[PDB]
Amino acid sequence: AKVLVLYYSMYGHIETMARAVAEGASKVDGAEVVVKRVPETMPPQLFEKAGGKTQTAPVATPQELADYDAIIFGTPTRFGNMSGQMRTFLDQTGGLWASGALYGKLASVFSSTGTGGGQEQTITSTWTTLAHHGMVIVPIGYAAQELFDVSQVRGGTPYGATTIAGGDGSRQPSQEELSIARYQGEYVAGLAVKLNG
Amino acid sequence: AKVLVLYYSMYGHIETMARAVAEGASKVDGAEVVVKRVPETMPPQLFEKAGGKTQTAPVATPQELADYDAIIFGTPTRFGNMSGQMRTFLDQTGGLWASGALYGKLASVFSSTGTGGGQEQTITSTWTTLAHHGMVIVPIGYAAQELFDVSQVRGGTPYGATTIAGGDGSRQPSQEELSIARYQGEYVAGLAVKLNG
Amino acid sequence: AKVLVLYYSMYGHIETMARAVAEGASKVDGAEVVVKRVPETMPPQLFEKAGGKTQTAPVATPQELADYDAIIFGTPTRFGNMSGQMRTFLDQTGGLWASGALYGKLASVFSSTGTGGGQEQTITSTWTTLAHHGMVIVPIGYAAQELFDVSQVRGGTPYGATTIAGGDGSRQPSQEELSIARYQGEYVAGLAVKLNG
Amino acid sequence: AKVLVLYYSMYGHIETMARAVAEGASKVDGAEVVVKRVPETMPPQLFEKAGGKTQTAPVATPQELADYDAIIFGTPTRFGNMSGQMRTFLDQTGGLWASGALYGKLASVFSSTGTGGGQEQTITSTWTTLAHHGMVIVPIGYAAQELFDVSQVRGGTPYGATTIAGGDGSRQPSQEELSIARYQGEYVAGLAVKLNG
Ligand SMILES: Cc1cc2nc3c(=O)[nH]c(=O)nc-3n(C[C@H](O)[C@H](O)[C@H](O)COP(=O)(O)O)c2cc1C
Ligand SMILES: Cc1cc2nc3c(=O)[nH]c(=O)nc-3n(C[C@H](O)[C@H](O)[C@H](O)COP(=O)(O)O)c2cc1C
Ligand SMILES: Cc1cc2nc3c(=O)[nH]c(=O)nc-3n(C[C@H](O)[C@H](O)[C@H](O)COP(=O)(O)O)c2cc1C
Ligand SMILES: Cc1cc2nc3c(=O)[nH]c(=O)nc-3n(C[C@H](O)[C@H](O)[C@H](O)COP(=O)(O)O)c2cc1C
Repeated sequence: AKVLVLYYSMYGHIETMARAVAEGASKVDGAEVVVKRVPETMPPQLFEKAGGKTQTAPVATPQELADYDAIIFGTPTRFGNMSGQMRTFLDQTGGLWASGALYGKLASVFSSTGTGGGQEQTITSTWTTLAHHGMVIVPIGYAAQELFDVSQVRGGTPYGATTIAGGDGSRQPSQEELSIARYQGEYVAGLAVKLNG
Repeated sequence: AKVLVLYYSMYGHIETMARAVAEGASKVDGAEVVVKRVPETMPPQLFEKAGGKTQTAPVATPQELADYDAIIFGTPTRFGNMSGQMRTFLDQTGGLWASGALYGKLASVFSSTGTGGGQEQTITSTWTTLAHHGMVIVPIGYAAQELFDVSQVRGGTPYGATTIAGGDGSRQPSQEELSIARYQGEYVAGLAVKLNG
Repeated sequence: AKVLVLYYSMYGHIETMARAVAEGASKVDGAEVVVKRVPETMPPQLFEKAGGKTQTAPVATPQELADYDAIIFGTPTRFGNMSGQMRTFLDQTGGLWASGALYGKLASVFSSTGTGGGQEQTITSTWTTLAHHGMVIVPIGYAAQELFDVSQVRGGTPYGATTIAGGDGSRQPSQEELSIARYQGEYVAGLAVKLNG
Repeated sequence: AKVLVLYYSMYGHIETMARAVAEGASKVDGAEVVVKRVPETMPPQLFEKAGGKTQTAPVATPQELADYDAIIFGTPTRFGNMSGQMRTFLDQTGGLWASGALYGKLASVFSSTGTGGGQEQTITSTWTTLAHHGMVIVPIGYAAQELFDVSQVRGGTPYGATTIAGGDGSRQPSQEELSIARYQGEYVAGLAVKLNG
């Protein structure tokens, strides 16, 4: 019933993917969805310099995560891991861990690169952290038919939606990438409501 | 409701574990639980010359997997991957993958090693394959309190149950190892019924 | 000084990538390079049916691997792992392992998908096995400039060269993919000769 | 010739390990070995209120890494990843990455956990980031005979040395753990000189 899209984005790609994930989840009758971001970690001046890019979404507290039946995580990659900011966040979830606050909750993840390299490693290495919390890990497999389209460069994997930002940052999530993101949101919100309800 | 425990074992360590997993699964009302092994790959002469171990469990067909709501997979490690016989078996699931036969079904893995090294990577890189079928991956987290006991050597991870066989093979699964295994069976069977049901 | 390109290919993509890897290695003055394949695992009739595709390269024995200063491994993916055939092969390397035959030798890997999904997981999960043998693992990082080209669909990652076969198998390794493959071969053969010499 | 031991430690477990790694590295003639820590990320008030542990080691700058031939990285796990402070630090290596400053340099990782769970994944997902800089990743395999001893609880994997801290933090690195650590330092220092030299 309650789905949190929790994300970090520096230049807006993950933010755009997050809104798409939220759209899809919102299609599920019975699903309350909220979008939030993790605290920034680099100093604000440097940030801004930098820089990229102010966000509407409120910053989440670690404690809030207990209020949700499913959490969908988005990070850009940093050399094939989650971003330091998302890492710093998850590192504050000890209290939650000790009480088993997130145990058995649905977790899914989406990311952004690149150039594309690391997009898989970023997701799967995020899953690891989620597993330590005993979260139920939900990949998207091959239901989104766009994953078979190799006629255009295209993010997205069976592990979760992804987007390709361009080495430059100038690319925007394509319709096909967004379509997969939307599918991710709808699927996990559906499974959440099936659970949940 | 239908939970399959599908395993490979050469010397019976995983076999003992599978039984424990099935034991746990059977504590759940409404869970039909069945235990099957994958085909041995080495010619019967070499197996006997190195062995045993002869197994009671029926051998599974790839097609069968479609008939279950949840599948719990066990393998000894081979240098930090699933065994070649588990790999060979899963390589036969192309038909299933193409029709979406395992999509959304619950999956969980347990393994056995050495010595211990590679026990995590075995579970984690098995998850990868399950994610390609779009299976919902279920880790065990730290519900099983035995995971905190560092006073004796002990298999078991938040990713799934493990056992430590010894360089010899001479170790047997300890009470704590089997306790975690039972837990893994009990939990995914419960989820399976909650899904499913 | 001695570089083995060890591969499995069913429909020729990895075979084509392997020859490219070999080309690149062959550019290194002082580098003896040989190309071999691992035994087929599926029955020959079925194979052929199937089927795809007869190879010039001789099939390697596990023992031979000790004769080399560097081994470059190629597999197609099977749901984000190495192929069962490559797995079966590596599973025969126990004797080598026990003597430390491959300890400290250079290892690198390249793969084929898809559609693209699993290309990273396939490489990194192969690295695991190589690490159990204490092989020195060599990724290619971002030296091959083609990795920045997002204007055409393109395999290859910092983990190792890859190729995209098309869901169909109809794609052929593109010039850019081959160029990265060639770079992989030249780089690890270079490092081999630096070692070696 | 120049080997950097670069680590994060909150309670000193990794710190003790780093010293052991440096100890091992120093047995190699021609190896200049230096030990540095990454910046603490939590404000000094919270650190003190939870701590210590105050560290003798100089704090490293991202830029410095360019000055070394080999870098050995240590981190406590955070739910199966590198720590957020190690992540934050490596996220500052963009300049290095862009100029190819760490390309081809030797890399190796060691960690610390719990409890044990996530010790492999921590090393393995650190490798991912190193591979993006095109570092030559060096696992330890099974040269260190202590890796066979399952008669006492014991950190250490073929991917790199580990120590088990206890749920308490109250465990100290055991003689065998440190022995593996020393080995890891000794081996990568030797390779570094062989490269380098
Ligand atoms: C230091 C750091 C490391 C990065 N490493 C990679 C990586 O090696 N592979 C890649 O494709 N992109 C890499 N990038 C790019 C980011 O993943 C990319 O800019 C991000 O997807 C942008 O998404 P956002 O707008 O949501 O912040 C890196 C960026 C930074 C700042
Ligand atoms: C080819 C092969 C590779 C192996 N690699 C490892 C490994 O690197 N790490 C480890 O701890 N044990 C390793 N082992 C030990 C097996 O994982 C062990 O015998 C198995 O867990 C026993 O399970 P079973 O009795 O159910 O067959 C290996 C064994 C074989 C034959
Ligand atoms: C059963 C099996 C599983 C496969 N799984 C995947 C995977 O899910 N992702 C993907 O992109 N391709 C997958 N494929 C495609 C193979 O990786 C692909 O056909 C191979 O790269 C062809 O290379 P080759 O000509 O060297 O054999 C799979 C193929 C088989 C037969
Ligand atoms: C936020 C956080 C997450 C942690 N996650 C794990 C983990 O899941 N598994 C584990 O065994 N220990 C975990 N621990 C324990 C730390 O890894 C342990 O305290 C560390 O290894 C001690 O090393 P140090 O003394 O060098 O700081 C965690 C600790 C913190 C604070």
